[PDB]
Amino acid sequence: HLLQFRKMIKKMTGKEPVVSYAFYGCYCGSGGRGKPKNATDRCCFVHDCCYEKVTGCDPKWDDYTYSWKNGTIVCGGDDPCKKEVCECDKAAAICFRDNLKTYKKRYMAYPDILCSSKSEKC
Amino acid sequence: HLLQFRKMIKKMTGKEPVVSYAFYGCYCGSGGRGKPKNATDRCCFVHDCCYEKVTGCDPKWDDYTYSWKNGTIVCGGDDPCKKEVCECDKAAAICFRDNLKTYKKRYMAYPDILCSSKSEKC
Ligand SMILES: CCCCCCCCO[C@@H]1O[C@H](CO)[C@@H](O)[C@H](O)[C@H]1O
Repeated sequence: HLLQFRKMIKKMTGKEPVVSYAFYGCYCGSGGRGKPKNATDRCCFVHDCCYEKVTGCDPKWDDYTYSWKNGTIVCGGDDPCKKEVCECDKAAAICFRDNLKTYKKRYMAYPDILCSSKSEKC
Repeated sequence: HLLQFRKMIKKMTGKEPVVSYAFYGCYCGSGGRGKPKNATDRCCFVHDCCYEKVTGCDPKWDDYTYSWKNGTIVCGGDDPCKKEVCECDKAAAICFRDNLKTYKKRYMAYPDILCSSKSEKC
């Protein structure tokens, strides 16, 4: 579920996801279009390519099970599809954390019309 | 250019594009995610797949040359890349016109979070 993804981001990043990430760049949030704006926008590009692989379940609205065991997200459960989407979310939050230093405030709330017409390939 | 696409739509459809089409369904406008909402949302889906083929120029911001010769859009010019994008625009406007009867007002201003997680393939 996206609300779980939201907690993973808030925890690792310290920022309120709905404000700082929901509308960043060209690939964060919605779907995505063009070429990733920056390091953080690429984290979203990948997260998008990830959700594209999940077949058996709904990565957006399906609740998965994970644990913050040891300051790290621990994806669990007996369902591999859900565990799959959980690993997608876990990787993105980590990605956001590692690139926090190159986060530009000018890209949050970024206009899509300004995004490339040639989208990058997963 | 998108401003030319805008005139083609207004003419064929009678509707102000910025209001009735710029935010329709899941694919209309810059972007697109999930599965096309309806017949009109699919016109946008295709228009998007069209712009994906244009390689040598900017379908969004490049001005092309066309003419309303005989109540029909007539794409011209010596540039094939530009003529290509013009044909994309011309096809969509026509598409909007042919499906005007199934246009649902509930889809204009449609929220993206509500769009499918599994995008359709061009
Ligand atoms: C599909 C019909 C598009 C006709 C041209 C409309 C021009 C406005 O374009 C719109 O601008 C918005 C805000 O800048 C963006 O969020 C939309 O994605 C974009 O389509």
